[PDB]
Amino acid sequence: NSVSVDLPGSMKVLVSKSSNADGKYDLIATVDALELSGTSDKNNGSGVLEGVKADASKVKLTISDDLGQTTLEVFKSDGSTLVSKKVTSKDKVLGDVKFNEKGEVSEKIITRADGTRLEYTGIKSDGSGKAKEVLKGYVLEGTLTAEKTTLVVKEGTVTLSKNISKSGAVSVELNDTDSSAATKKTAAWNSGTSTLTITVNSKKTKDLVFTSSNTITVQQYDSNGTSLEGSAVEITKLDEIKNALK
Repeated sequence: NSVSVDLPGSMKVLVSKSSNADGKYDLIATVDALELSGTSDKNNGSGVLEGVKADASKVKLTISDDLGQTTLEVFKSDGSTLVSKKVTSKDKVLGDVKFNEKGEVSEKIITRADGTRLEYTGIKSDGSGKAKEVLKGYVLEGTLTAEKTTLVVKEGTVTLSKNISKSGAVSVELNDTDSSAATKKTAAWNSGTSTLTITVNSKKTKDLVFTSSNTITVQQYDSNGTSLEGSAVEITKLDEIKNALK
């Protein structure tokens, strides 16, 4: 009979134990009560399965040859224009995409392997939109363009801008409208260490590290302004980021 194969994206497919006369394997899957079926020229669970929703929407599940990626698509009833696409890649990152009534990308939610998210909404034909980053304990809000995602935190006269380029590189900057030389914050970004160093009155006050684990840490400098003291503290709420900008 059949063998179960575990799939990325919380799905299972049943593959026939032997091939048919064309050398092909039968595939069966049930995705949220919808039965999908297909035929594959591989034996491991990869290939294409199809079904039809009760509202006549077409559904297709594509499993990459190495079982590393799954793509679950919903189309309009003639199967020609996309409604939604959910892609789990081999790093277990999830891409959740909605399309407008003409099947152009309208909304995209990226769920990282650690569960943090980038939520892109109201996406227009120039790739611009609204953006939100959902971190552990807090949320950052901003905009999207074809060039970058910019998430903004404001505290007093200080604006902190976290940039995620179209390819995923992070840069951070700080602007302060304060004109007093004694209290105005300025800042320098070190991309190599993903660290923003804040300075007040020609002395370093703190390092903000934007880590590869999608967290922010804050570490203070000593009263001189030249060396770090203590240890970095992980931000766990938006208030703590704001406090670092005071």
